[PDB]
Amino acid sequence: MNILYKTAATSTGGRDGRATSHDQKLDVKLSAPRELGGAGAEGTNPEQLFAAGYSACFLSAMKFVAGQNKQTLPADTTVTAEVGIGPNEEGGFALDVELRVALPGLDAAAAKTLVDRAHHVCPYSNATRNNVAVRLVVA
Amino acid sequence: MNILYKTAATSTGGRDGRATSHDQKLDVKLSAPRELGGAGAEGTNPEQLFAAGYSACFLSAMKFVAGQNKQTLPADTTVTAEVGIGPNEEGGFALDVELRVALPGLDAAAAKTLVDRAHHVCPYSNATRNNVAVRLVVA
Repeated sequence: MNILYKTAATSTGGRDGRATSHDQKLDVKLSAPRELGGAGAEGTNPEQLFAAGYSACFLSAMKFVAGQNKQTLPADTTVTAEVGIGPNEEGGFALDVELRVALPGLDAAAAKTLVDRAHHVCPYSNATRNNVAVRLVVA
Repeated sequence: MNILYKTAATSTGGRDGRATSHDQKLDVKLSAPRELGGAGAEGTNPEQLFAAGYSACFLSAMKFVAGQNKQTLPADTTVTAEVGIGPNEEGGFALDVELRVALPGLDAAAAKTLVDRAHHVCPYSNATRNNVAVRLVVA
């Protein structure tokens, strides 16, 4: 294919994990705290990292979507991904993430449908709703 | 559900994007490839963010797996997530991500099956491969 934009990232096994956009765009380390059986550090939690990233990504995704939908979204809009981890009857762990969408000037009744469609057309969103346990909660 | 541990990460659509793990675990501003259709900022690309976070998360997962499989994995290991984006035949944006699994003391031939089965039993979503075009490249 014709790759317009490409970037390589390198992620090392630091204390629990390390992540660096190798072209010097990103450089940090993450680690699940020893609360439920983690590693032992105060870095960033894994699913928390995906949540934060994805949520932030959702704004950029909608930044584009609005551009093709001929609509304009406020800059003051925010999305808060609240993630929880608990055991499942399968005997393993299970992720439950409530994606809390705050779009200013927007009604909840309308937000239900706007978030739904936005979370339907954008990548990740499909996989994270129909496949994964993300509870879409509109502000 | 019966959550054991729950965290929260908020993300505004600031300039191009913003992401802040509300527990003060993370606080940065990011940016989609404005080169193609973003908003304009000098931050981290969503594609890379997920890729790197996933790579690091995979190392954390493998760490825990080793912990329940009573085995130990070399701390010298690294995973390089190389993400690219280009216009697909469909007329949209397609992500091609070469996920490079560099595990020391391990062959390519063996790594092939190990990474295969590993990504099988614990990916992140079925759509993380079936929806997202990933090249599993073992190092």
